[PDB]
Amino acid sequence: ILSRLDPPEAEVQIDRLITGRLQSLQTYVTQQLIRAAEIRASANLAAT
Amino acid sequence: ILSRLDPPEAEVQIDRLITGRLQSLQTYVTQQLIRAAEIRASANLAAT
Amino acid sequence: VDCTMYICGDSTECSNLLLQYGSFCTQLNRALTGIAVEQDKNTQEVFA
Amino acid sequence: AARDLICAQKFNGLTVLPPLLTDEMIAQYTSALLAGT
Amino acid sequence: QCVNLTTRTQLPPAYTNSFTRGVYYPDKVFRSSVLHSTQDLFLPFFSNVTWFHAIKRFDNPVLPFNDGVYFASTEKSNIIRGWIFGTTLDSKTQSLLIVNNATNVVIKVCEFQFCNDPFLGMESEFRVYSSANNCTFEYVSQPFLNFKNLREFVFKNIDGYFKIYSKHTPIDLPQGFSALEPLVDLPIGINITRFQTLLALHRSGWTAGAAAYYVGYLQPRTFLLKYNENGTITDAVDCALDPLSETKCTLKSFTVEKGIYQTSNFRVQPTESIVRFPNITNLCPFGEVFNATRFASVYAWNRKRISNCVADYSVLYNSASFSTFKCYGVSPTKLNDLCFTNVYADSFVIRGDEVRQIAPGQTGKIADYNYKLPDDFTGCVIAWNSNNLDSKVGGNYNYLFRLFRKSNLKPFERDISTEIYQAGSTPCNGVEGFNCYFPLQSYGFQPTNGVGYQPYRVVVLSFELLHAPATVCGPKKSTNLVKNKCVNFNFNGLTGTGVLTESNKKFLPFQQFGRDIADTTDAVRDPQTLEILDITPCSFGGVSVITPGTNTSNQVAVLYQGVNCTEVPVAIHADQLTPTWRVYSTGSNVFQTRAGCLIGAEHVNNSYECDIPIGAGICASYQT
Amino acid sequence: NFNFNGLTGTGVLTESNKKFLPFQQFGRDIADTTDAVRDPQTLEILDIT
Repeated sequence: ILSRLDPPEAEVQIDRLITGRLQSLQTYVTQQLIRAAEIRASANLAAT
Repeated sequence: ILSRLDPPEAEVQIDRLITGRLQSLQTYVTQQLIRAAEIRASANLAAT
Repeated sequence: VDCTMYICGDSTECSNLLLQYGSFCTQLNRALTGIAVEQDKNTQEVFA
Repeated sequence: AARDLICAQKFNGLTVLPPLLTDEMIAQYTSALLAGT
Repeated sequence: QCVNLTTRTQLPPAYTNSFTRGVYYPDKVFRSSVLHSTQDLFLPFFSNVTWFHAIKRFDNPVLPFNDGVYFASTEKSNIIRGWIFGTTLDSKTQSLLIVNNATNVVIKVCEFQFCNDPFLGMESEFRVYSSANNCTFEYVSQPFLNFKNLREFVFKNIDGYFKIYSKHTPIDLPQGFSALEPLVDLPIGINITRFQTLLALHRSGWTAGAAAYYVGYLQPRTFLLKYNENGTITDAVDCALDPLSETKCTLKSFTVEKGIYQTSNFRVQPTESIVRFPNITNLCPFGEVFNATRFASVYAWNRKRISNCVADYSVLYNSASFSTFKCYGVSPTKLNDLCFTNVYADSFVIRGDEVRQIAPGQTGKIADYNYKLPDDFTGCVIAWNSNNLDSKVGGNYNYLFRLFRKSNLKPFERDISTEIYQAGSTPCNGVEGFNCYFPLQSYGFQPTNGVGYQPYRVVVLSFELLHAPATVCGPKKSTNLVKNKCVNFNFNGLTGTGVLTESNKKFLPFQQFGRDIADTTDAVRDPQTLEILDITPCSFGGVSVITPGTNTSNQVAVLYQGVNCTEVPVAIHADQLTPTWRVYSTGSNVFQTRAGCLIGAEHVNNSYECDIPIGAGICASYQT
Repeated sequence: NFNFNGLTGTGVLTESNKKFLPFQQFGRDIADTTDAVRDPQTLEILDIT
């Protein structure tokens, strides 16, 4: 893309790629948080 | 909009509409997960 | 939820444009499956 | 006569599934527990 | 010299259950202990494949090359030398001659001049094509040359190349797995739609041997492949054969544990379409313009503004010939769908000699003096002679001609000047005299006047495009409606899909649409007859698969969801977005449940513990 | 950093002993990335990391 297309247009597609990666790792972080919460509940039960 | 004008910018409109609707779907899904977790906790308490 | 027909009805032209987004529907489907099975799991453990 | 909310939300990509256990069986379980106790 | 024979026998297409043949490496990538998925043109498994027998007897038929040929040849003694491919295999077009020589092949895409049969007195008596022509692309290289040889060749012509994925595999068909490799890539890049296999026949009249061959084709299919510790393919799985294969493809595994799984969705896939539209009322008169007993004068042509009707251009090409619609900005057939405020139609009469004078940027007596046309005019013109009517016998001194003016004129205006023209240095004072002239003269038509001076009524249908709803656009048609069926509809511009039934709702006289709480259409008032109908789109649902462990058995049970299977597609060829695996109903114990209904399992009056939950107080198990 | 026939990459190069077939050009891994290349001047199979 850099060797065939100008940065005047690269930034749009790389920007959509960024935001796609950001919602990817963002829902990733969200599900990680949910799993961490449920794991913490399980650990508390085990401690009791 | 499919029968008014040219594909090159009709496709722009289609792209933007797709983005908006997918974002809304994501929001609804996240809300559902949160409510499900809370209901799960209440169910465990009731079982005990 | 039926993701494709939700996002753009039956317009076959749109379905071509949805391929360029990667796997963006299976995650939602599997999350919904998980919550659905969790509901029945909860009822069974609380009553049986 | 009119369309129910079930079919209404159906015809836009949303479906509602039925549960596994039924009210008769739930009542049977409750009655069994009460008799036992 | 090209020879004749009368030895042939035929056979309807014999079939075998093609087990596991038709696989090839799709790329040049190396993988190990990795499972991959692909999707391209492929030969389906367990498909009916034709057997052709050639053995006096002689068989060189012409056969199609739709996509590609899966060629299996159990042959010996080299009864075949080479082959040919092309588009028509005749003289006029280009064709390919890929003849595998005794130690070579020759290729050439070029013009030929064919007989029906090639041979030599092995072809240098080059009666493949009985006359020599030029050729372009040629290639010479090293020779690429109980049944024990299995010549498997796949012919592919895409991306402008000749993908001969050639595998000289040394061997009905053996129940096993064997892939095949590419061998040569040549960029020819022409159509090539038909081919004929060519053979090598040697004499003992003439003599031929015994051989057998088969024909196959490829379709776009999704496939699953398996690789061992090395880069050798071991097994493959089709993803469109059976629900078990679909489950394997979805789960991305070769073994499936006991359970219930979801594969895909289902809809009705509607048929045909309906275009209900209202009636047509308002008409405007063209007979008054095209049939006036006394036409408008050359100077006082009438500019008529058109509206408050319909534009029935359908009846506008229904006139006898001679219609000079050298029109601008629109096609005639298209005309009926355009809309304008003011169609300023102009009507005058001009002698037929100079019909071409009135046009954008045209010269002539009336074109530079009487009527000069805009260079940006968009509209059509209809002309016709009125030699029979517009000229009277006893001397037509009633009608009049005009021939002169002072200067040039703007586009689109009416000129009725009849005044004296000042010609020379002497003044005129408005009377004929010293360098003075009065232009007007009459027809004085007797039936004798010639073709050029015979009338040709020219009507300039000036569709001046401006901004109005323009009642006068064009007539609209309609069809008949069919009820209780999956139908695409368009109600006066409101498009959609569904089924239509009756109702009891009471609309107000001035309501057309109807919306529910969910903000969507539910009822429509049909225009032609003022009734009320209820719109219900076509049903749909998901698909679930019930199966025991793979290590146990192979039978499966299939569930539909939320559909009354009084309505399940009994199917003709395709009315089911489930991938068309309908099963016979009576013997398979079709049973209506509250979760759709099931096909493939029977019901008993016994009762046991639950093994596989299906739903709504039902279970299933593999027993007995 | 290298560029084999337009294929860019970076890492330590070493001899790799996977039984490449003649029609096989280069190697890929499970994560869908380049792993092994052949020199189009001496024709030797190599490893990348």
